[PDB]
Amino acid sequence: GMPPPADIVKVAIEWPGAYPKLMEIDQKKPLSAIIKEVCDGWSLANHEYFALQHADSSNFYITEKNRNEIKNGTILRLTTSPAQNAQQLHERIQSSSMDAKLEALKDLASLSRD
Repeated sequence: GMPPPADIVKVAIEWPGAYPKLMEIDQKKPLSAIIKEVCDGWSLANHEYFALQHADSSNFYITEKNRNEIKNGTILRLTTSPAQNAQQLHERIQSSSMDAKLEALKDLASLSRD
């Protein structure tokens, strides 16, 4: 026999200064992985900042619910998410050094000089 056809849908995505990106939205895949596959097509950094948007009608941002409004041949748009803004209370400055040693430590030794 043969299984039922997949619910995967082809889309065209808008972005400023570029031609529309053709790609396929798999309804089984996470939107975070799909958005990473959008922004990498234009070499755009920090995919966590981004969301998909409907360009043809509604202007609904894509979500785990709103992904079901997408059909084959939907005109979408890439945009930074309304969730991206947050209070600038702290920063992970620990990337500069994990542990500042008092002296440079080593254990290298040899029988004789080179």
